[PDB]
Amino acid sequence: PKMKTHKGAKKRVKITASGKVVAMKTGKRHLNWQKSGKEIRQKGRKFVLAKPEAERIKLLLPYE
Amino acid sequence: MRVKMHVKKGDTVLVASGKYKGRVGKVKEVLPKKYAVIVEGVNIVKKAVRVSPKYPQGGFIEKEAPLHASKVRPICPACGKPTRVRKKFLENGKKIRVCAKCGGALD
Amino acid sequence: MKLSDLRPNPGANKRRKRVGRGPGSGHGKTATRGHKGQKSRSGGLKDPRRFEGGRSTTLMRLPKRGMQGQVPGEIKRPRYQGVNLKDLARFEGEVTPELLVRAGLLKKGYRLKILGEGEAKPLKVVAHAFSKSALEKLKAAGGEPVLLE
Amino acid sequence: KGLAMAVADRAREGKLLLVEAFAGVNGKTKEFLAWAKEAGLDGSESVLLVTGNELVRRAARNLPWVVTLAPEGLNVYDIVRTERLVMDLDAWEVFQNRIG
RNA sequence: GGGGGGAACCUGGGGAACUGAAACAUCUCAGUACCCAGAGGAGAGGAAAGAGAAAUCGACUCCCUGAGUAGCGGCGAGCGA
RNA sequence: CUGUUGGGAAGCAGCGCCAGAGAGGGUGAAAGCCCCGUAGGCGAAAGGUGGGGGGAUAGGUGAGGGUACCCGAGUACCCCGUGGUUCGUGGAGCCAUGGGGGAAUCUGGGCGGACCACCGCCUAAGGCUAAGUACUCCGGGUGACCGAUAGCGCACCAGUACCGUGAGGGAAAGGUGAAAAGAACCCCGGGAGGGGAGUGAAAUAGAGCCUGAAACCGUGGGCUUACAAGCAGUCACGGCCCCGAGGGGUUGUGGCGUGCCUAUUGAAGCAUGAGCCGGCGACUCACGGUCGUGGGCGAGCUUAAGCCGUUGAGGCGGAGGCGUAGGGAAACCGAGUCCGAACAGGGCGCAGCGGCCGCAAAGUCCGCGGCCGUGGACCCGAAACCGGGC
RNA sequence: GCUGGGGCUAGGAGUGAAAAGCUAACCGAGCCCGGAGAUAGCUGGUUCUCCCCGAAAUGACUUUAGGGUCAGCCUCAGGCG
RNA sequence: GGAUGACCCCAGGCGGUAGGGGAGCGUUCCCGAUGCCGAUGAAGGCCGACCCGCGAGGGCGGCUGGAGGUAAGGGAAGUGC
RNA sequence: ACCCGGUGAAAUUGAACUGGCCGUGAAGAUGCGGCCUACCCGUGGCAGGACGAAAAGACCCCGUGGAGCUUUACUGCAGCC
Ligand SMILES: [Mg+2]
Ligand SMILES: [Mg+2]
Ligand SMILES: [Mg+2]
Ligand SMILES: [Mg+2]
Ligand SMILES: [Mg+2]
Ligand SMILES: [Mg+2]
Ligand SMILES: [Mg+2]
Ligand SMILES: [Mg+2]
Ligand SMILES: [Mg+2]
Ligand SMILES: [Mg+2]
Ligand SMILES: [Mg+2]
Ligand SMILES: [Mg+2]
Ligand SMILES: [Mg+2]
Ligand SMILES: [Mg+2]
Ligand SMILES: [Mg+2]
Ligand SMILES: [Mg+2]
Ligand SMILES: [Mg+2]
Ligand SMILES: [Mg+2]
Ligand SMILES: [Mg+2]
Ligand SMILES: [Mg+2]
Ligand SMILES: [Mg+2]
Ligand SMILES: [Mg+2]
Ligand SMILES: [Mg+2]
Ligand SMILES: [Mg+2]
Ligand SMILES: [Mg+2]
Ligand SMILES: [Mg+2]
Ligand SMILES: [Mg+2]
Ligand SMILES: [Mg+2]
Ligand SMILES: [Mg+2]
Ligand SMILES: [Mg+2]
Ligand SMILES: [Mg+2]
Ligand SMILES: [Mg+2]
Ligand SMILES: [Mg+2]
Ligand SMILES: [Mg+2]
Ligand SMILES: [Mg+2]
Ligand SMILES: [Mg+2]
Ligand SMILES: [Mg+2]
Ligand SMILES: [Mg+2]
Ligand SMILES: [Mg+2]
Ligand SMILES: [Mg+2]
Ligand SMILES: [Mg+2]
Ligand SMILES: [Mg+2]
Ligand SMILES: [Mg+2]
Ligand SMILES: [Mg+2]
Ligand SMILES: [Mg+2]
Ligand SMILES: [Mg+2]
Ligand SMILES: [Mg+2]
Ligand SMILES: [Mg+2]
Ligand SMILES: [Mg+2]
Ligand SMILES: [Mg+2]
Ligand SMILES: [Mg+2]
Ligand SMILES: [Mg+2]
Ligand SMILES: [Mg+2]
Ligand SMILES: [Mg+2]
Ligand SMILES: [Mg+2]
Ligand SMILES: [Mg+2]
Ligand SMILES: [Mg+2]
Ligand SMILES: [Mg+2]
Ligand SMILES: [Mg+2]
Ligand SMILES: [Mg+2]
Ligand SMILES: [Mg+2]
Ligand SMILES: [Mg+2]
Ligand SMILES: [Mg+2]
Ligand SMILES: [Mg+2]
Ligand SMILES: [Mg+2]
Ligand SMILES: [Mg+2]
Ligand SMILES: [Mg+2]
Ligand SMILES: [Mg+2]
Ligand SMILES: [Mg+2]
Ligand SMILES: [Mg+2]
Ligand SMILES: [Mg+2]
Ligand SMILES: [Mg+2]
Ligand SMILES: [Mg+2]
Ligand SMILES: [Mg+2]
Ligand SMILES: [Mg+2]
Ligand SMILES: [Mg+2]
Ligand SMILES: [Mg+2]
Ligand SMILES: [Mg+2]
Ligand SMILES: [Mg+2]
Ligand SMILES: [Mg+2]
Ligand SMILES: [Mg+2]
Ligand SMILES: [Mg+2]
Ligand SMILES: [Mg+2]
Ligand SMILES: [Mg+2]
Ligand SMILES: [Mg+2]
Ligand SMILES: [Mg+2]
Ligand SMILES: [Mg+2]
Ligand SMILES: [Mg+2]
Ligand SMILES: [Mg+2]
Ligand SMILES: [Mg+2]
Ligand SMILES: [Mg+2]
Ligand SMILES: [Mg+2]
Ligand SMILES: [Mg+2]
Ligand SMILES: [Mg+2]
Ligand SMILES: [Mg+2]
Ligand SMILES: [Mg+2]
Ligand SMILES: [Mg+2]
Ligand SMILES: [Mg+2]
Ligand SMILES: [Mg+2]
Ligand SMILES: [Mg+2]
Ligand SMILES: [Mg+2]
Ligand SMILES: [Mg+2]
Ligand SMILES: [Mg+2]
Ligand SMILES: [Mg+2]
Ligand SMILES: [Mg+2]
Ligand SMILES: [Mg+2]
Ligand SMILES: [Mg+2]
Ligand SMILES: [Mg+2]
Ligand SMILES: [Mg+2]
Ligand SMILES: [Mg+2]
Ligand SMILES: [Mg+2]
Ligand SMILES: [Mg+2]
Ligand SMILES: [Mg+2]
Ligand SMILES: [Mg+2]
Ligand SMILES: [Mg+2]
Ligand SMILES: [Mg+2]
Ligand SMILES: [Mg+2]
Ligand SMILES: [Mg+2]
Ligand SMILES: [Mg+2]
Ligand SMILES: [Mg+2]
Ligand SMILES: [Mg+2]
Ligand SMILES: [Mg+2]
Ligand SMILES: [Mg+2]
Ligand SMILES: [Mg+2]
Ligand SMILES: [Mg+2]
Ligand SMILES: [Mg+2]
Ligand SMILES: [Mg+2]
Ligand SMILES: [Mg+2]
Ligand SMILES: [Mg+2]
Ligand SMILES: [Mg+2]
Ligand SMILES: [Mg+2]
Ligand SMILES: [Mg+2]
Ligand SMILES: [Mg+2]
Ligand SMILES: [Mg+2]
Ligand SMILES: [Mg+2]
Ligand SMILES: [Mg+2]
Ligand SMILES: [Mg+2]
Ligand SMILES: [Mg+2]
Ligand SMILES: [Mg+2]
Ligand SMILES: [Mg+2]
Ligand SMILES: [Mg+2]
Ligand SMILES: [Mg+2]
Ligand SMILES: [Mg+2]
Ligand SMILES: [Mg+2]
Ligand SMILES: [Mg+2]
Ligand SMILES: [Mg+2]
Ligand SMILES: [Mg+2]
Ligand SMILES: [Mg+2]
Ligand SMILES: [Mg+2]
Ligand SMILES: [Mg+2]
Ligand SMILES: [Mg+2]
Ligand SMILES: [Mg+2]
Ligand SMILES: [Mg+2]
Ligand SMILES: [Mg+2]
Ligand SMILES: [Mg+2]
Ligand SMILES: [Mg+2]
Ligand SMILES: [Mg+2]
Ligand SMILES: [Mg+2]
Ligand SMILES: [Mg+2]
Ligand SMILES: [Mg+2]
Ligand SMILES: [Mg+2]
Ligand SMILES: [Mg+2]
Ligand SMILES: [Mg+2]
Ligand SMILES: [Mg+2]
Ligand SMILES: [Mg+2]
Ligand SMILES: [Mg+2]
Ligand SMILES: [Mg+2]
Ligand SMILES: [Mg+2]
Ligand SMILES: [Mg+2]
Ligand SMILES: [Mg+2]
Ligand SMILES: [Mg+2]
Ligand SMILES: [Mg+2]
Ligand SMILES: [Mg+2]
Ligand SMILES: [Mg+2]
Ligand SMILES: [Mg+2]
Ligand SMILES: [Mg+2]
Ligand SMILES: [Mg+2]
Ligand SMILES: [Mg+2]
Ligand SMILES: [Mg+2]
Ligand SMILES: [Mg+2]
Ligand SMILES: [Mg+2]
Ligand SMILES: [Mg+2]
Ligand SMILES: [Mg+2]
Ligand SMILES: [Mg+2]
Ligand SMILES: [Mg+2]
Ligand SMILES: [Mg+2]
Ligand SMILES: [Mg+2]
Ligand SMILES: [Mg+2]
Ligand SMILES: [Mg+2]
Ligand SMILES: [Mg+2]
Ligand SMILES: [Mg+2]
Ligand SMILES: [Mg+2]
Ligand SMILES: [Mg+2]
Ligand SMILES: [Mg+2]
Ligand SMILES: [Mg+2]
Ligand SMILES: [Mg+2]
Ligand SMILES: [Mg+2]
Ligand SMILES: [Mg+2]
Ligand SMILES: [Mg+2]
Ligand SMILES: [Mg+2]
Ligand SMILES: [Mg+2]
Ligand SMILES: [Mg+2]
Ligand SMILES: [Mg+2]
Ligand SMILES: [Mg+2]
Ligand SMILES: [Mg+2]
Ligand SMILES: [Mg+2]
Ligand SMILES: [Mg+2]
Ligand SMILES: [Mg+2]
Ligand SMILES: [Mg+2]
Ligand SMILES: [Mg+2]
Ligand SMILES: [Mg+2]
Ligand SMILES: [Mg+2]
Ligand SMILES: [Mg+2]
Ligand SMILES: [Mg+2]
Ligand SMILES: [Mg+2]
Ligand SMILES: [Mg+2]
Ligand SMILES: [Mg+2]
Ligand SMILES: [Mg+2]
Ligand SMILES: [Mg+2]
Ligand SMILES: [Mg+2]
Ligand SMILES: [Mg+2]
Ligand SMILES: [Mg+2]
Ligand SMILES: [Mg+2]
Ligand SMILES: [Mg+2]
Ligand SMILES: [Mg+2]
Ligand SMILES: [Mg+2]
Ligand SMILES: [Mg+2]
Ligand SMILES: [Mg+2]
Ligand SMILES: [Mg+2]
Ligand SMILES: [Mg+2]
Ligand SMILES: [Mg+2]
Ligand SMILES: [Mg+2]
Ligand SMILES: [Mg+2]
Ligand SMILES: [Mg+2]
Ligand SMILES: [Mg+2]
Ligand SMILES: [Mg+2]
Ligand SMILES: [Mg+2]
Ligand SMILES: [Mg+2]
Ligand SMILES: [Mg+2]
Ligand SMILES: [Mg+2]
Ligand SMILES: [Mg+2]
Ligand SMILES: [Mg+2]
Ligand SMILES: [Mg+2]
Ligand SMILES: [Mg+2]
Ligand SMILES: [Mg+2]
Ligand SMILES: [Mg+2]
Ligand SMILES: [Mg+2]
Ligand SMILES: [Mg+2]
Ligand SMILES: [Mg+2]
Ligand SMILES: [Mg+2]
Ligand SMILES: [Mg+2]
Ligand SMILES: [Mg+2]
Ligand SMILES: [Mg+2]
Ligand SMILES: [Mg+2]
Ligand SMILES: [Mg+2]
Ligand SMILES: [Zn+2]
Repeated sequence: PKMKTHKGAKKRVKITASGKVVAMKTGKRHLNWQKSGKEIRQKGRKFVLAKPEAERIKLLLPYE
Repeated sequence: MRVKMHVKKGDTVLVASGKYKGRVGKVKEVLPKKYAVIVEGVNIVKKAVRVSPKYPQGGFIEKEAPLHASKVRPICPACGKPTRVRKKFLENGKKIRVCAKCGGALD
Repeated sequence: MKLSDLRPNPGANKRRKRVGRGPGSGHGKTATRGHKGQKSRSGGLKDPRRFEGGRSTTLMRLPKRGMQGQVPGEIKRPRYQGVNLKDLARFEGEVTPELLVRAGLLKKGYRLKILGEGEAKPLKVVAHAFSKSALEKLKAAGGEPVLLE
Repeated sequence: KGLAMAVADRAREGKLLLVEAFAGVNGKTKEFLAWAKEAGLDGSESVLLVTGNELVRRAARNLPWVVTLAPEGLNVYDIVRTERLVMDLDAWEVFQNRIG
């Protein structure tokens, strides 16, 4: 049978134009009152995954 | 349905193969089951017999061996040559075996 | 040339790797699997693309993002595929979505929107949308933009 | 391409021959054998005969050294198998259509 | 007229567990295995109180594609038009 | 058809012949022409079938105006509890319905994902309906399917023998020879068995029968061994025996020397497995994916089901899939986009080789290979769990 | 009290002057066939030849500790020099 | 050096478990094959102190055996205990 | 039980050309070292060794293995209100 897309990956992550893997930064889902504005602001950006853990995730999205 | 026999008791046949190749003889018996014939004076074997009321003193008797039917060919009672057999429909309209060299009946 | 002269090129048909076939093969006994452990077993390990030995996975510690949508699912709206001016240089006269369907430039059931990479060529091109730069370039180059809905 | 090259190979070899018609061959094998001789086919070389004329195919078919084809049946394994290619003009036309 | 039989195939009435979730309970296996009732050379379905956006199509069945898409999901494992 | 070899011609030789037939099986060996067949044709009084061809029959058929009679009831509908759908209570519609309440007949009623309005679609609560689809007890055809431990559990008198109270379990076992010509008869023996004779091309083809490997047991022959300390060998030398400046066999003495496998930090190990021999026995296949590779085409590449043709002949089929553009949760914009008040700053994106030709290449298609995913997924092994029966 | 014949009660069920005793020579849950090739991070086994290279037994995290993910160390192909 | 596996000369490397890579041997089957080897003896079996190959093996010869076997080059696996 | 005639098993078994001591060795050696002792082969006997045989330790730990039992463990169900 043809493979199935891992949906929890599809909902968290994106394969960029060159095949990098990008995600929202972790750590401001909550507990934010005592964090700086610098913490919050930076954590609002996307980041790029380390080569190994990124290569694993692309395999779970084989029809993107 | 039934075994095909191009030869029957007792038309005359040439043995065209084996140790008796070229001999001519009458078809003594046809054994469709084994697909073999018995040709008079051909394929003689020596069989031993026990001393009995049939054969007291005993010793041996001579017997004709069965020959594979393919090894035998009917001779045309018209032209006198060994031939393959054809069939022909008459007016009856029964069918008969006929010589392929000339149109002879083979019965 | 005859049948016995038919050959694959060198490299075209390669032999398979056969394990578990004697000492001298270099693949004997354990069949390149090492000693013991889950991996050596028939059935092997859990999907290494995801599983990490029981700790929360890399993937599952990242936050989800954006609209995923609800039943009854996708909302049917008109879709736009862009095609560049440079892609249009091959044609003469008039170009319309169906033409660029045939030439295998635009995918079916998609609305044409002309974009600006390349040059403009004095064509009468008919689309559902143009980019600002494609509009200028094409008007400037003696072409004739034609708008559909 | 395979179909083109297969024929092209036999041409470069001087082994390709196109024929206009098949004389008096009207279904009897001995007729083909006659015609064969007139065209250089003794049967020291195996031939792939390609024609749409059934009666020619039926004549030539039982031969050990002849393989027979209708032109839509032209295929490269059959081309390579045989030492000589023999095609009706009618056939050569349809072979032309399939390669262009 | 009925009864009973028939290798699989079919419909309907009932309907598990191991297992998977590297524990487990929702979930999975799966409406599967199996039990029962009925059909028949097939069975089911079938001439719109339909589709769902085409200002459109036009009974049903079956294959390909749509598509592992849309979605569903301790949004886990997975399930999946 | 003749010759020749041979037990046997179909082998070899010589001279022919058929072919819409040179598929294949047989015949004493290897046969187009000996046999059975094959190509191409022919055939049913009777029974079955008959979707095709013909014919009958049932059944089918107008337009305005008026009337407001009828248009499927414990039904629609609403609420409670559930099931079905991709939908697990979710904004939860739809279809179905166990309980409760309970209509209307076209100015009627259901649906278009809560609901409302607007705009459309459709006609619930009666029934039937070929074909296209599924299966293989049965018959036939064909195999880069097995060949007696294989192939069905069964090639053989097998669901048997045998095991079990029963449900149920469930084997082993094929081959003389071309032809029985299956060995008259005599001899030893109670018989079995054998020795002669005989048959046969062959009898270590004799029925306890093709081939007849190995473990294993025996007879005969060479070499060798009863003061010798051994993972059994090896290296050296010498003696004896065989074959004919060399080899082979044997081994007296001397030197050296801790089985194999598995598992382990480490085994000769007093750690595992193995009596020995023979045969069976473990990394595969399908579909996806990812790298590499051999080729076809290249801003393009490619078809799936199907249809036509073949009967080991290929073609058609462009639906669809991948690629050609990205950024953004999205609206949206687009070689840019997102964040932002920003023309700031950032994230993620954007740009061949030679003389128009060649050459290469994005990409894509197919073959091959490594590895991954889903399947039992390298083979064997649980204790258990569940269903129906006994 | 013992005993013949004829009967009834059985699998989470019977029966038990109670021993988890007995339910067809192994009962803390019978036997048979099926789901089934259950699952086994465990043990055993894994079959021809030659040539080149050639480890690890660490760190992080882990209901993890004799199993894994990534890193470390090995190997092949392409590129750099 | 010759010019690209033609061979020659010179120099260096070549212990090895897990494991990576490379090159080969053989078994069954298909194309080659309406061919070719085969009763003046197929396969298989028993020998050999002979030949070729590093090796897996491949030849050759004698005996057994009595009807099959299958090349160069390629294809495919129920392929080596 | 022994001897003679008759019939004739078994578990086990890597192969065996299977001595003592002091040592050594994965820590208790017929098999390694040094020494000592020892002609070849049986029969009836005895049980100290071959970590003798038999039973993939029944104790212990380990496995995110199972099963029976408990309860103010969790979550359900029958039953009852
Ligand atoms: Mg966050
Ligand atoms: Mg949180
Ligand atoms: Mg937030
Ligand atoms: Mg929030
Ligand atoms: Mg602070
Ligand atoms: Mg601050
Ligand atoms: Mg703050
Ligand atoms: Mg902010
Ligand atoms: Mg896609
Ligand atoms: Mg894409
Ligand atoms: Mg007849
Ligand atoms: Mg003859
Ligand atoms: Mg004669
Ligand atoms: Mg009659
Ligand atoms: Mg291959
Ligand atoms: Mg290799
Ligand atoms: Mg193996
Ligand atoms: Mg090997
Ligand atoms: Mg290797
Ligand atoms: Mg190795
Ligand atoms: Mg292993
Ligand atoms: Mg490996
Ligand atoms: Mg591996
Ligand atoms: Mg292992
Ligand atoms: Mg290890
Ligand atoms: Mg192992
Ligand atoms: Mg280990
Ligand atoms: Mg491992
Ligand atoms: Mg282990
Ligand atoms: Mg295992
Ligand atoms: Mg398994
Ligand atoms: Mg496993
Ligand atoms: Mg944890
Ligand atoms: Mg989406
Ligand atoms: Mg819907
Ligand atoms: Mg103009
Ligand atoms: Mg030929
Ligand atoms: Mg031919
Ligand atoms: Mg009934
Ligand atoms: Mg019935
Ligand atoms: Mg049902
Ligand atoms: Mg019912
Ligand atoms: Mg049900
Ligand atoms: Mg139940
Ligand atoms: Mg469960
Ligand atoms: Mg399972
Ligand atoms: Mg799983
Ligand atoms: Mg589990
Ligand atoms: Mg688990
Ligand atoms: Mg548990
Ligand atoms: Mg469970
Ligand atoms: Mg499962
Ligand atoms: Mg279900
Ligand atoms: Mg059912
Ligand atoms: Mg079933
Ligand atoms: Mg019935
Ligand atoms: Mg049908
Ligand atoms: Mg019906
Ligand atoms: Mg109707
Ligand atoms: Mg699509
Ligand atoms: Mg999720
Ligand atoms: Mg389901
Ligand atoms: Mg003679
Ligand atoms: Mg002759
Ligand atoms: Mg001749
Ligand atoms: Mg033919
Ligand atoms: Mg033939
Ligand atoms: Mg034949
Ligand atoms: Mg014979
Ligand atoms: Mg011949
Ligand atoms: Mg032959
Ligand atoms: Mg023949
Ligand atoms: Mg016919
Ligand atoms: Mg016929
Ligand atoms: Mg009217
Ligand atoms: Mg009314
Ligand atoms: Mg109605
Ligand atoms: Mg009613
Ligand atoms: Mg409603
Ligand atoms: Mg409801
Ligand atoms: Mg539900
Ligand atoms: Mg929800
Ligand atoms: Mg719903
Ligand atoms: Mg509504
Ligand atoms: Mg309702
Ligand atoms: Mg109701
Ligand atoms: Mg109303
Ligand atoms: Mg209305
Ligand atoms: Mg309704
Ligand atoms: Mg609707
Ligand atoms: Mg709506
Ligand atoms: Mg509607
Ligand atoms: Mg019906
Ligand atoms: Mg019809
Ligand atoms: Mg029907
Ligand atoms: Mg039908
Ligand atoms: Mg059949
Ligand atoms: Mg065979
Ligand atoms: Mg057998
Ligand atoms: Mg058998
Ligand atoms: Mg045999
Ligand atoms: Mg049978
Ligand atoms: Mg029997
Ligand atoms: Mg019993
Ligand atoms: Mg019995
Ligand atoms: Mg049983
Ligand atoms: Mg048997
Ligand atoms: Mg025989
Ligand atoms: Mg016989
Ligand atoms: Mg006598
Ligand atoms: Mg006597
Ligand atoms: Mg006797
Ligand atoms: Mg005697
Ligand atoms: Mg005798
Ligand atoms: Mg004689
Ligand atoms: Mg002879
Ligand atoms: Mg012999
Ligand atoms: Mg013999
Ligand atoms: Mg015997
Ligand atoms: Mg024989
Ligand atoms: Mg014998
Ligand atoms: Mg014997
Ligand atoms: Mg022997
Ligand atoms: Mg002796
Ligand atoms: Mg002394
Ligand atoms: Mg001495
Ligand atoms: Mg010593
Ligand atoms: Mg010396
Ligand atoms: Mg010597
Ligand atoms: Mg010597
Ligand atoms: Mg020595
Ligand atoms: Mg040493
Ligand atoms: Mg030793
Ligand atoms: Mg040592
Ligand atoms: Mg060994
Ligand atoms: Mg081993
Ligand atoms: Mg072992
Ligand atoms: Mg161990
Ligand atoms: Mg140990
Ligand atoms: Mg240890
Ligand atoms: Mg030892
Ligand atoms: Mg020992
Ligand atoms: Mg032990
Ligand atoms: Mg041991
Ligand atoms: Mg152990
Ligand atoms: Mg044993
Ligand atoms: Mg032995
Ligand atoms: Mg063995
Ligand atoms: Mg593999
Ligand atoms: Mg590829
Ligand atoms: Mg191409
Ligand atoms: Mg796709
Ligand atoms: Mg920017
Ligand atoms: Mg940039
Ligand atoms: Mg190219
Ligand atoms: Mg390419
Ligand atoms: Mg691949
Ligand atoms: Mg590998
Ligand atoms: Mg991989
Ligand atoms: Mg499976
Ligand atoms: Mg498997
Ligand atoms: Mg696998
Ligand atoms: Mg098992
Ligand atoms: Mg049990
Ligand atoms: Mg339980
Ligand atoms: Mg239970
Ligand atoms: Mg049960
Ligand atoms: Mg039961
Ligand atoms: Mg009484
Ligand atoms: Mg009584
Ligand atoms: Mg009684
Ligand atoms: Mg009683
Ligand atoms: Mg009772
Ligand atoms: Mg009872
Ligand atoms: Mg009862
Ligand atoms: Mg019962
Ligand atoms: Mg029970
Ligand atoms: Mg209980
Ligand atoms: Mg239970
Ligand atoms: Mg109870
Ligand atoms: Mg009592
Ligand atoms: Mg019992
Ligand atoms: Mg008992
Ligand atoms: Mg239990
Ligand atoms: Mg019992
Ligand atoms: Mg059953
Ligand atoms: Mg299952
Ligand atoms: Mg399994
Ligand atoms: Mg388990
Ligand atoms: Mg376990
Ligand atoms: Mg090295
Ligand atoms: Mg460590
Ligand atoms: Mg960590
Ligand atoms: Mg922790
Ligand atoms: Mg560890
Ligand atoms: Mg473990
Ligand atoms: Mg790693
Ligand atoms: Mg390094
Ligand atoms: Mg690497
Ligand atoms: Mg390199
Ligand atoms: Mg050197
Ligand atoms: Mg080197
Ligand atoms: Mg080495
Ligand atoms: Mg290499
Ligand atoms: Mg082999
Ligand atoms: Mg090979
Ligand atoms: Mg075959
Ligand atoms: Mg052939
Ligand atoms: Mg042949
Ligand atoms: Mg010859
Ligand atoms: Mg002979
Ligand atoms: Mg001979
Ligand atoms: Mg052979
Ligand atoms: Mg063979
Ligand atoms: Mg040899
Ligand atoms: Mg031989
Ligand atoms: Mg033959
Ligand atoms: Mg071959
Ligand atoms: Mg070959
Ligand atoms: Mg080929
Ligand atoms: Mg195998
Ligand atoms: Mg005495
Ligand atoms: Mg005695
Ligand atoms: Mg020894
Ligand atoms: Mg001794
Ligand atoms: Mg010590
Ligand atoms: Mg001690
Ligand atoms: Mg020891
Ligand atoms: Mg000691
Ligand atoms: Mg000693
Ligand atoms: Mg020693
Ligand atoms: Mg030493
Ligand atoms: Mg000693
Ligand atoms: Mg001493
Ligand atoms: Mg004694
Ligand atoms: Mg003792
Ligand atoms: Mg004792
Ligand atoms: Mg004693
Ligand atoms: Mg002792
Ligand atoms: Mg000892
Ligand atoms: Mg002891
Ligand atoms: Mg022991
Ligand atoms: Mg005992
Ligand atoms: Mg015991
Ligand atoms: Mg065990
Ligand atoms: Mg144990
Ligand atoms: Mg035990
Ligand atoms: Mg234990
Ligand atoms: Mg312990
Ligand atoms: Mg425990
Ligand atoms: Mg736990
Ligand atoms: Mg654990
Ligand atoms: Mg447990
Ligand atoms: Mg339990
Ligand atoms: Mg009560
Ligand atoms: Zn005549």
